[PDB]
Formats: sequence, C-alpha cells, structure tokens
Amino acid sequence: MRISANFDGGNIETISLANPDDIQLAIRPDAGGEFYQWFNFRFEATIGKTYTLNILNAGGASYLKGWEDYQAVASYDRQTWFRLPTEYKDGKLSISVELDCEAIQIAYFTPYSYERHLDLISAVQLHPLVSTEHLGLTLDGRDMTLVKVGDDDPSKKSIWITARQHPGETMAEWLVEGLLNQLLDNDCPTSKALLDKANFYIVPNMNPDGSVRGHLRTNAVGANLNREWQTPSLERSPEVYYVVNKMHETGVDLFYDVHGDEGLPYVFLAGCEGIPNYSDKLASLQQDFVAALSLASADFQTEFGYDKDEPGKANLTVACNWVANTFKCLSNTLEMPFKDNANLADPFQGWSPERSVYFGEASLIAMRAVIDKIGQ
Amino acid sequence: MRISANFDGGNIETISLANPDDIQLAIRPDAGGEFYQWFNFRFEATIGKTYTLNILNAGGASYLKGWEDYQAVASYDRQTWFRLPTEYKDGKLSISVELDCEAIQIAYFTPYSYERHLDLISAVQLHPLVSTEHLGLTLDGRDMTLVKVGDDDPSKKSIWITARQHPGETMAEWLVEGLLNQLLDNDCPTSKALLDKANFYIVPNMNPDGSVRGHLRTNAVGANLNREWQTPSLERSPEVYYVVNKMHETGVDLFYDVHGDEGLPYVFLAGCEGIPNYSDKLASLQQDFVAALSLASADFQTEFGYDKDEPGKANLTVACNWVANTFKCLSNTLEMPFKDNANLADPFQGWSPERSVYFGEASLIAMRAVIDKIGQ
Amino acid sequence: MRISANFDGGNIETISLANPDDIQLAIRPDAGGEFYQWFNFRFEATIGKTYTLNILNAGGASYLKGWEDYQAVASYDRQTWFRLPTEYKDGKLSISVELDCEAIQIAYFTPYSYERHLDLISAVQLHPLVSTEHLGLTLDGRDMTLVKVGDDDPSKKSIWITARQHPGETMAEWLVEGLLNQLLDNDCPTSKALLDKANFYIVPNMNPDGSVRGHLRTNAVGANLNREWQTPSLERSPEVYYVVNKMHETGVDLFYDVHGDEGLPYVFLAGCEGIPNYSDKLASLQQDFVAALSLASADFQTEFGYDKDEPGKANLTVACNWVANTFKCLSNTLEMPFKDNANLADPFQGWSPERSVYFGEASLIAMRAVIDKIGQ
Amino acid sequence: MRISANFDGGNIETISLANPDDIQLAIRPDAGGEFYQWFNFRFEATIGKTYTLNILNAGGASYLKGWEDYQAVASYDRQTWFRLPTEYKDGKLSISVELDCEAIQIAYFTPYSYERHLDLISAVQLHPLVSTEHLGLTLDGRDMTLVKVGDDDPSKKSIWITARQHPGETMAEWLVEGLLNQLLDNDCPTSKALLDKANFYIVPNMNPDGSVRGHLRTNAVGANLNREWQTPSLERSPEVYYVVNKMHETGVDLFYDVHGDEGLPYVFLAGCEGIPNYSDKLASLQQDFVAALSLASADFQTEFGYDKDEPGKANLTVACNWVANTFKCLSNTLEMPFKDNANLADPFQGWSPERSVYFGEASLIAMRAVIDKIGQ
Ligand SMILES: [Ca+2]
Ligand SMILES: [Ca+2]
Ligand SMILES: [Ca+2]
Ligand SMILES: [Ca+2]
Repeated sequence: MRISANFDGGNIETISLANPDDIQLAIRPDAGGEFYQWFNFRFEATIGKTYTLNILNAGGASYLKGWEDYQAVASYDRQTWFRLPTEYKDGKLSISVELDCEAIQIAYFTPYSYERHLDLISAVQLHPLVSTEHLGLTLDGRDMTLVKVGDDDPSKKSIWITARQHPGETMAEWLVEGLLNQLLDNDCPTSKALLDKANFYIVPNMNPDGSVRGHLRTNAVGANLNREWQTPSLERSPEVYYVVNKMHETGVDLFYDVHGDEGLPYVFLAGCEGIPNYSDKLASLQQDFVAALSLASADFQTEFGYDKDEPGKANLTVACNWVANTFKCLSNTLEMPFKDNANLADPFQGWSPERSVYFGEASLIAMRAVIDKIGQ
Repeated sequence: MRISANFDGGNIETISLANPDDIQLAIRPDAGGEFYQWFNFRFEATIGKTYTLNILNAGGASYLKGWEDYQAVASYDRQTWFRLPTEYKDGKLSISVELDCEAIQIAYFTPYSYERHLDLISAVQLHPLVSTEHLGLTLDGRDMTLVKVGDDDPSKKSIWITARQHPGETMAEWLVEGLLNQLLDNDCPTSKALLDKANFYIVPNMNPDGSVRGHLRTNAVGANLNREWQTPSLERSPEVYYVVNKMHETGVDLFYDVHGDEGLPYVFLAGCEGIPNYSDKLASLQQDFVAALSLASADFQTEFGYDKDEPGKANLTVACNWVANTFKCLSNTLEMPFKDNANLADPFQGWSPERSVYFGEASLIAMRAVIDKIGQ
Repeated sequence: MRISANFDGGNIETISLANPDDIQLAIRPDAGGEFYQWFNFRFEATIGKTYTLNILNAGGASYLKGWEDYQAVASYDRQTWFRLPTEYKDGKLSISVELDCEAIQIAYFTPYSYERHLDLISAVQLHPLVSTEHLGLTLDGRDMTLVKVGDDDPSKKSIWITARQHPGETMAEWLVEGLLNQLLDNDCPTSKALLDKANFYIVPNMNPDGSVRGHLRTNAVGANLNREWQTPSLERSPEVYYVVNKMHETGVDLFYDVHGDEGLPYVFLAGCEGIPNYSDKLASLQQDFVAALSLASADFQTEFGYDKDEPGKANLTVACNWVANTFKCLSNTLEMPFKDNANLADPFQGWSPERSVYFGEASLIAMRAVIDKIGQ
Repeated sequence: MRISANFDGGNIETISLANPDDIQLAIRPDAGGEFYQWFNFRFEATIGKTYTLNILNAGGASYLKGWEDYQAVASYDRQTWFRLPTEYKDGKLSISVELDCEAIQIAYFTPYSYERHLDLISAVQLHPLVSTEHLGLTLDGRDMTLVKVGDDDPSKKSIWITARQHPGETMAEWLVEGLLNQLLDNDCPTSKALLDKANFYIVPNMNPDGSVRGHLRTNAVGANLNREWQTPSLERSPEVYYVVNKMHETGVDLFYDVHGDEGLPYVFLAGCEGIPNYSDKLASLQQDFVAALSLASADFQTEFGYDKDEPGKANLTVACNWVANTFKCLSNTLEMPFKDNANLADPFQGWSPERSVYFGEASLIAMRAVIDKIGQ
C-alpha cells in the first residue's frame, strides 16, 4: 500500500497506511492556513481488495456543505475520471476503493496540470486570429498568459473571460479549453459571428501558483485573488494586478469569471445587481443573457444560487462587481458544481470536464445572444 | 485527360475531352426525364495546367437560380471539399480547374455514399438507447432503415426527423449524421434532457435509390417522394409508404424534414401555416421554435425563404403539411443552401458538411426549447 | 427476419427465411458461372435469439478445404469484424448468430468497398512523393489506378506491388493500405531508405469490377486475371493489359503479387522457380528475401504453401512467373489466409485487416533487405 | 522579450535580455555542480523579428563534441518539435529564432514531462497483460514505477528494459513509449510471439527527480545512476537500488539500457564484452542481436560507437556490465543521437521522438530474433 501526492496539483498528507480498512489521510491547508478542500493523490495497492481511505480532517475544510452527497473523483488512466462511493461521518470523508488496477488517482475534481495549461496556451497560437501575451509573472515566477482572439479592431467589442482564480476549481480551466476549442472553429457560425463583432481576452488560469501547489482558494502567499480586484498589488496579487491594468487598456463590454462551487449541486450565474452603477440597461442585458443561457444549456438553471446583493451593497473587491462597476458592463460569475447537476444527475461521473466543456460552448451562444446589445 | 462517373452517386456524361480549354460535359437527367441538377464526377489530367470544364446542359436544369453565384464543390482527398471558380454563361456552367493533383472529384455538393450511409446506421447500433428497424425495401431493393433513439416509453413524445427525400440534397444526410453524433453523446445535456422526454424516429436517407443513381429529385422510377405523402404506394413510393405507416403507429409530436435549396443562399424554415388544421397553438409553437433556432444558430435567418401559404391552401401531399395536418403537430421543412449562407459567407468552402453538422446540433436545441410544449 | 446483399461487394441468394433454426441461402457464382466462395450479406432479425444460417451450395464452392475449420466474419458496426461459430457438414456451411444488435453483416472476409478504394487512392495524393496515374477503364467502366511513390527518378529501382486480382481476396487490399500508410511516413527509416533507392508502382485494386460484383475470382466477364499475363486484351482483361504495358515502360526489379488463400491457415510466399529464366542469382535473392521476411514478421512461415514448380514447368500466364520470366527479377506471390495463422491463432478474429496491415509493414522490411541486391 | 524556465524539466539562466541580437543565457549545472548540457526554456518576444540567443557557458558543458553540428530543438505548439539554425564558436552556442509566434519553447531535445510519464504508466494499466508495480520513492519523493507486461508466468523468460538513467536523454523515454504501444497491440505478431515466451519488466523513467529538475545526468543529489549498479543505496541512488533488487527476484535473460549520446550523430549499441563472465555464447547472441537489429531498422549502424572494453576490463558499476556479468545474459546499452542520424539526415527535425518511437518498434523485432536463443 502506497499514497502519493508529489506532482503538479497534488495534495494529501499520509497519517497511516497500517490498516487497509482504515487508511488515514489529511488535506494540507493552503499557504497562510486559512482554507482548504481540494485533494489530489495517487494510491497503489493489491487489486481485488476493497480499501477504505479516510480523509481525517475533512471536517476542518472551508465548505462543509460540499461534503454532503459528494463523491470523490478517481481515475485509473488519467483520462476517464469517475466517481467513487464516498461518505462523510464524524468529520471524515470516507472513500471506498475496490481497486481494479494497482494504481488509482483520487481527487476533489479532475485535475488540470500546468503541463496541460502550457499545451493549451501554446497550441492556440497556431490559429491565425490568436495571439498570446505575457502579462507578467506570478509570485512563484510562473507565467500569467493572456489569449487574445480576434483581429484587434478597435471598433469591436471587448469580452473578458477569466477562469481559475481559485486554483482548486479546475472545472473552470476545463470550460475555458472547451470554449476555446469551439471559438477557434471557423465552421461554427456562433464563433464566426462573435469574432466578427468582438475581440476576446481570455485567461485560462488566473492562478498557476495555487494550481501547482494544490491549493483550493489562494495563490502562493495565501491571497484570495477574488478580493484583490479593487486594490491589487504586485507584492500580494500580481495575478489580478496585470489583468486589471490590461482591462483599462482594452475596455470591457462583457465579463465572465468562471468558478466552481463546493456545496451546491447546480450550475448558476451570480450577477452584479448590488453595484452602485447598476442600471435598467444592465438589468436588461442580464435578463437577456440568462434567457439565452437557459436555452443554450439544459445544465443551466435559475432557482438555486447565491443570494442577491441589496442595491449598492455589492462587495467591490470581487472581480464580477469590480469589473461591472468600473466598466459599466454585463458581468457574471459562473459557478459549476463539484458534485453534479442535481437536475440531470450522472452517477457514473457527476460534474465532469466533458460537461464543463459543453458549458463553454453554451456560454458562447449566450454571449452571441447579447453581442449587439452590449457596449456603446 | 479523363472524366468518370461510374460510382455511387456519380452523374456526368462526357461530350468532349479534345480541348483542355473546353472539356464538354452534360448532366444526365433523373429517371423519368423531368428533373436534374446534381452532378458528381472525377477528373484526371496533368497537374499545373488550368482546365475549363463546361457542363453544356446546365441551362436545362430544374433550378436556374441555383447556378447564379454558384461555385462547384471539389476535393482532392475526398475529405476536404472546397469551392472552384465557376461561372454560368450561355446555358453552360463553366468550372476552372487549376489541377494541383492528378485526380479531383467535382460535384454539386459534398457526396454522401450508400457505403457511408451503411456505416452510419450500423455504427449507431452500438449505443444502448439505439435500435435500428428495417422499414422495407426501396424499389431497387435497397434498405429503408429507421433509427430509433430512446427507450420506447409510451408516455414520451415522438420526434420524427426525415432527410434526403431528394437524393441530391446530401447536406440533409450530413446534418442527420451531425445530429445523431450529438444526440448519442450523453455528456451533452440537451441530448439527455431530450431523451428523458422524447423518443426519436430518424430516417437519415429517405431515398437510397435516387442517391446511388445520382438523381437530384426522384427515386428509381422518377417519383418525387415529397408529393407522395397523402397517397403513397408500394409500386411508386415505397420509401414514403413505410414511413407514413410507422408514423401512424408512433404518433408525431414534432416533425423535421431536412432538405436543400438550390437557388437561395440562406438557411430557412418553411412551416405549414396553410394546413386546414392550423391553429393558434401551432402558430405559437412555430414562433417558439423559430425563436429558439435563431438563438441556437448564427447560420439561421428568417428574412428570406419560400412564400407562405394562404390559410387552408397548403399542398397536403408534401411531408411537412401532410404530417402537420394529420398529426396536428409542430412541423417544418428545413432548407440549407447549395451555395453558401450569404450572411456568413465562406469563400473557401461555401455551405459544407461541417456547417450542416453544426446545424444538426443547433436543431436539437430548438427542439429542446419546445419539448415541454409539444404534444398533449 | 431479413437478408440483403444489394450493396457494393454483396453476395448471397436467399432460399428460405421461414425457419430461424434453418435460414437457407446460396452463394451466387461469378459471372461465367465457373467459381464462387466469397459471400457478403446483411441480416436483420430480433436480438436475444440464436439463428442458424445455412449456405446450402457451399459444397459446390471452388475450394472445399476452405470450409474446414473456417469461421465466418461478421460485424454489427462495420468497423470491428469478428468470427462467428461456423461448421461445415454434408455440403452446407452453418453459421450461428446470436444477435446482440438487430442488424449484422456476415462475409467470407472483411469487405473493402470501391468507395474505400476511392478514399485510399485519393488521400495518398496529398503526399509530395505520391502521384496517381489513370491506367484506363475496367470493363464496367471503373478506374484502374496506379499509385506512384517516389521522385520518379528514372535511375532508381522499380518495385511493383499488385493486389486483389481475385476480388474476394480483400485482405490483399487491406495489406496495401497498411503498406502505403507506412511507406508514406517519412519518420520510418525503412520507408526513407527504400524511396532513396526505388520508385514504387502500386495497384491497390487489380479488379474493381469483380470487387463491386461480389465475385471470388474473376473480373466482369468471368476472366481469371491471374491467367491473363501472357496474352491479355482490352476486351477481356484490360486490368492486366494496362499493367503489363506500364511494366514495360518502367522495368521491374521486385514484384509482389498480393493474394489470399482459402485453404491453408498460414502465410506463405509462392515464388517463380519454375520459370525458364530461373537462375542461381534469382534463387539467392529469393532466399535473402524469405529470410528477411521471416525476421520481419512472426506471422510468416515457410513449411506450408503450394508445391514448387519443376524446372521450366511454370505457367507463364500467372503474374509472378510472367513477370519473373520477362524481367528476370525477384518475384513472389504472397498468400494470406481467410482462416487464421494456425501458428498464432486468434479466436476472436482469426486473420484480419489489422494483421494484413501489419504484414504490409513487414513486407517493406523484407524488401529493404534486398534493395541493393536487386536491380541492375 | 521574456525568458522562463519555471516548469517541469526547465533549464536556463538569463544573463541579459538587453539586446535582441545578443540574448545572453547560461545552462544551470546539475545538483552537485559536476555536469550540464540539457537546456529547456520558453522565450516570448515580438513576431517578425530574428533574435539571437547565446548560451555563454556552452564551452563548459559536459560533452563539447555534442555542440559541433548540433541544432537546437523548438516548438510553438509543444506537439511538433523542429530544429533551429544553431552554431557553436568561441565557447558560445548561438541559436537563431525568427519568431512566427509570440511564444516558442527551445530545448536540447524534445522534453518528456512527469505529467506525461504519469499518463503513460497510468494508461498502460488498462491492458489485460499489463500490471504496474510501485518499486519505491525517489529522493524527492516521486515514484519509481515498473511496468510488467505478460501473464506473469514464472516459467517464462525475463526481459528488462530501462530508460532515462540520465534525465536529459528524453529520447529514451520516447522510445519506451513507442515500444509499449506496439508491445500492447495484440494484432502485432512480434508482440504476440514475445509475450508467449517472455515477461517484460520496463522502467520508462529511471530518474524522475533529475527529469523534473532539468538535469542532464544525475538524480536529485548529483548521483550518476549508471555508476551505481554495483553498490547502490536507498539514500543516494534508490532508483537503482530498487531495480537491482527486483532483477534478483525476476532473473534477467535480455537487458536493454536506453540512452542518448550527445556527440555521435548515429544510433549504436554498446555491449558488455569487457565483463569477466564474457563467453562465446554471449558473443554469439550479441552478433545475432546486432544482425537482427540491422535488419529491423534502417537507422541502426555498427561502424561508429564507443570503443570496446578490453577483456575483463569492464566497469561493473555500469548497468549493462553489471547486469550482463551478474545474470550471464545478453545485455546492451542503446545510444540514440541528440543530433540526427548522419546516414539518414532530416534537416527539419533531426533525431526526434517519432524516430525514437520507430526505433522502439525495431527493438522488439531484434529481441524476437533471439527469443528462443536466450534464457535457459
Ligand atoms: Ca471560485
Ligand atoms: Ca428537397
Ligand atoms: Ca489469389
Ligand atoms: Ca546516457
């Protein structure tokens, strides 16, 4: 029996490997010690036995609702990631592994490596309408890379799409890969139509450091990038600092910040209704966008989500709000579940990279729906 | 220099191969002599020369608007089909071939073989929710095959999708392949949602005989299958006869007859407003369907199309009308262009199998939009 | 219960579909009535039941040993082909089919349609060292296409590879497909080494008409092409006529005639030792070539095959002898089994396209082994 | 202008990005400071301009002949890797880069990341004859994974294949990738023939720590693993320690140690003729094996390589000698070039992963050639 986590995005501590029926494990907290929930490790043992893996400190994780009805994600081949029988009792998350192969990787969601990220931002370069741009360095010295899709025609609209501010929400980068694959297909009319009218500025990974470090919610020094938008710094939140400045060069006509929510088994938008600069026009663009997104995706819904902000009561340090209020534009945070969409449940895989990719495609349709309405 | 057409879907007659600057060719009429326009042949010559291929009887084709601004489709590898410089003057369609390889296939649209059809209806079988059904024989003795997708739960709605009644409109089968590939993907929520609520009855090729025979508009004996719907026969229109009877077993809650239009460079729906049984409900389902389809596809439009029928003035021998009137359901004919979509023009390839496939996907979204509204 | 053979390569006649425990069929003879063995048909019935299909005229097939230990080939998806439980007694070949899907295709070997042929000879054109050449028409008016691989440097050695003189021997064209794929990959050193020294003249299908017609062994007018090499004609055997004349333009340094054998469950070469121009030099090349092939491929063997010809007693109407005798060169007929390689049995699929593809690859290694020894 | 190496396998130090005509860099030494040559970095600048990149400490690299006629490897998409114009004078290696895309990755050979390693050893698990076995941890805490191919029948012969003891020699793991793919294809007869007679013990990466760290030649603590075979330890060389102990459990009948050579532009084997247990029998197997390899692969040659050891004078701390001497078996070191195969030059890419994959395939043929001759 073996457990391991020394690789890109790994996160587990081994407490005890003595008992096959009680393998004891712990999640390692994000830097700064204030958050955790993401785990990602590899387990090797004799096949044909059923093992119980106990994450002892699940009860100390940042979002305990996220453990309720949750099933761990696992893969034998690192290609197909499926769900495992999981339960949460006495502060511990118990995972049953009926090992069909010697080696299995188990994680909070399907991982997305820095090697994969590098392949994605390198490959999109070949497209004639694509140019990548080095925004700057992360605190560990990794690259903040901007994918610009379009012909930089100043008359076109500006669409900003940021994903993975919270590194453990890997479904965010997965969606951005799906969306890029569809946008970069000229045979797709939505893509052609969009690119005829807009330039895209896309950041597939807002937080490479937290990503490689196996953090749930913070960068290298423990900053929550989604509170850094109003007063970002090079010292603490360079990741947001460069994005914010670029936005000032480009303008923003539509903003889509892609996230993952631990506790709620639904896909939902959370808008910026509480910003001081909210308006009837913005209200109206939101209704149109939500209308379009519901038609575009059967995974989308509007019953469950976060509470709305009272008027003027928005937290202007949050990307969605800060962008909306600063650039007076349609702006949303998208949340996809770590669990599954309870409305269209899939017990074999729950929410998955495949469904995140489909939501990336549905997203471009919602955008096209409002393309002629956004901007000036 | 050589010209050839003896293969599945081939259609050309060689008048003269004497002059490289004036290769003379003719389209062979459908059986019964009343229609033609489709051509499909192979041409071999010395590379690096530019040849002029003249289809002498273009002026005698069934739809002369279809020659205006039309460019022939061609391929070196039978995978990527592109457009050739083409002109229509003095009743002849002139195609310039700057031969980059020894062998090129040139056709009215991308062909879709019976071998390809057999692969498609064989492959879908592997899906757990798919069963194919032999409806009967065509007049040449080929197979009319029905693809049933779903679990045959009698409480579910019935969706009928028929394509390629007119064999030369190959874009119809191409769309049906795209649509099946998307419908049979469980990761797609639209697919899951649809199949939760409906059973699909799909005929990827209404006219195998006309298809293999290289006809534009008719089956083996020259019948136009889209006038056979009210009084079909085994002797003359077995293809429609078996479909019509099956419909009586299944019911129809939505009908989608997939077609191609020669003269108009637009995608458009043609509905059944002129049926005696038209109603406010049917009017309303049509508006919803059209609304959804416009949001789903940037290739769709609603300005151009056919003229609407005066009330009660529908031709009830046409599938769209006959089905709508008989089963009192949302029913449409879809027309995709042999030219290109003038709104999102693509000079390298015009309308293509790739775009037809995308329209198949957009179609499932339009359907889902009305899934809860159709039926009783 | 339905039986059908109306499609490219189809061959069966239905005697009786009355009894599911005794479906009665017969193999249609080749044009000329002299031969048969090849069959290919589609069967549709009810899944979950086991049907017995009896080819009542198997006892009159051309090679009766071909029936002993033979198992029929089948596919539900037309991509994976596998063996069905088969027995031969009292002149009847009995195939058991427990239908998992409604439709299944059953054949003597995996079919290779003309549409596939067209895809192959078209696709290879894109390679910068490939040119196709139209040799002329078949009797039914289809193409005899020569695939030329190399820089056409007339100083180089000439390698001729011909497959499928007997149409039912589809494995031969599967092998050429595999040989071309590898030969066209420049990262393969054997490929690079060969093209530096030789030009290739490859005919993936010697008998397109026999192929489409579902014949075992003859072209459209009942000619056995492999007895036409000495005195062919445009009116009986144009297929051979054009190749013989091209060989005279190009010369021949190595000849490989790809065939399939019904009776022996082994892979073997048959040489041309009986030709009047046989020489020590030729016998030496043959041993070099056989050794190399034994090393290149574990499926090859040299214990079983055809008896050798006595000195001078070869039939010069057979390609291998005629070529060897005319061009004084290394020349073999390759025979692959319809059954399996008894030495490396595979019950699920027996001999297959994939194994044929691998043997194509091994053939290039054998050829490379004699590349500097051949020619002049 | 940006230079970066913070990623798996990264290696460069930036001296000066002041002048685009003289970008100044240096190669970081391996832990221990004794060796270097491997480099790997990403460069972002402005497209359309030609930049010169000068590695100023090339003159202190471990193998200076490695620089003569060497051309650097690069990629814009991280899928296709090609050679850049390079020269070496006055101790500096000068790379010319005319940037077509903004970002390019430049390396000594095509990188092979640990994430890719994990994909490989995970994917192969799905094969029914493959088991992975965790041998233990590396010094940095990564996995030493043994890939076992076969039915584990202890009566069979034992074939051991080890690659990438020197981390920078990535071609070795590319070769194992290609060898595994082919070995796991049951339609390949050599594969089938081998697994009927042998079990395989394959280590695709002998030095994961050196690999992630961007080392040429040493593990995490500066150890040259290929001098550790006689007296390894858990604390300096656990990588070799676990393999040596496993070999003692399994026995060894054929050993293949996969390496890359900096200096010679050729593929060659280095045997173990200097071992005290050398025998006529071993010399015979070696000639059989060399002959077979010469036949299997046109990239192989036997004129150039390392000088041979005198009788008895081999260094038994080197794997090939230690194994040959300990198990009295056929044993070779394979060396592939960083440059190219001077005998089959390819300017666009020189020696490459794809050629390495092909050589993996050729290696199975060579092994098959001695399969019944080896063992006991
Ligand atoms: Ca988040
Ligand atoms: Ca039509
Ligand atoms: Ca034959
Ligand atoms: Ca080495």
